[PDB]
Amino acid sequence: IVGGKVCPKGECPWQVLLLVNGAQLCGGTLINTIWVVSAAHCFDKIKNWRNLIAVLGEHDLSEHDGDEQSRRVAQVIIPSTYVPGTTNHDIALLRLHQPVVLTDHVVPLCLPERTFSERTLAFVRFSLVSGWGQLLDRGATALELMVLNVPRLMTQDCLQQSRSPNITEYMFCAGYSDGSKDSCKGDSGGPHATHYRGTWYLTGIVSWGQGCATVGHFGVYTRVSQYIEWLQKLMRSEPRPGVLLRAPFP
Amino acid sequence: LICVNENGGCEQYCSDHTGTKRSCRCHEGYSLLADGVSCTPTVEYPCGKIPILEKRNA
Ligand SMILES: O=C(NCc1cccc(-n2ncc(-c3cc4cnccc4[nH]3)c2O)c1)[C@@H](O)Cc1ccccc1
Ligand SMILES: [Ca+2]
Ligand SMILES: [Cl-]
Repeated sequence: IVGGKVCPKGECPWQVLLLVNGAQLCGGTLINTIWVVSAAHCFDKIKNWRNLIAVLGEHDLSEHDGDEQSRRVAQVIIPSTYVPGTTNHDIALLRLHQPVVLTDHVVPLCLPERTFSERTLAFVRFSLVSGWGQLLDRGATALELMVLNVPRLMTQDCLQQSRSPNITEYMFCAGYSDGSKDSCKGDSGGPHATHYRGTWYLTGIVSWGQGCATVGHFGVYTRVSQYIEWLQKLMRSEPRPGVLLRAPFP
Repeated sequence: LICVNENGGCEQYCSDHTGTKRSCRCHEGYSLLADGVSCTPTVEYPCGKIPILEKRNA
């Protein structure tokens, strides 16, 4: 996160940190006690699936304060429509090996109904993006969880205002074009969370961009609304052997 | 009332029904109040709420 602030401890309780061999990989979003939403692209270069760890209740990476909860990732589910090394359909559903325990510091973000998301949430200007990603383009990553308020753009507008992947219907733009504020590498898979009438909802997944906080460019986010039904169906399904699962989309 | 306008007055989820009918709903871990629009937590840790902040104002 570029140009944000520290998310006060416990104020981002749905934020997940994904580790591979103890190394920072990506972010994620807790949507219930055993399910995490992330970005497909995060898992391209994964060698040994069995070394993937999800951490909940994380804040300051430099210390252990006992609010942290680590879980093995049992399943990584990616839509059939996702092509490795590209940006479209940038979503993953992760099944934890064991549920996390909900606490003051560990809470799921609401996965909204599609209709609600499309008709209402989509029109809420500002939303929060978070992660332990790069603080600057070509810079060091964050030790403390960072958060940033970003405004959402209609795609027509994003294209108009931008100055190379299309922005597809499975995406949306959010942020600023003045090079001051953005999500960055290391943040991907994390939440784009939207407030409505006292409750927060998952509307986006930190995905990609033309570099980080590049003048004349916006941050691009996976349009979660397109995937609600897909996600819901999967969450009702029995686990399958083997970590990686490609599931048809729609 | 219609869902597309003002969220049908619903706090959370909205369903249009046959006629001049509307039904509001709530996410798991919430229940719908008698006003037919409002949602109240039924659990300790409902989704999309920040405990330390809920407490901060409690
Ligand atoms: O290398 C791949 N996967 C492996 C992989 C693992 C973990 C992280 C990364 N990774 N590298 C760059 C960014 C990134 C830049 C950025 C700027 N603004 C906002 C969000 C942003 N994120 C990023 O998340 C890639 C391919 O899938 C290619 C691909 C596809 C999509 C994004 C990035 C790389
Ligand atoms: Ca810590
Ligand atoms: Cl575990």
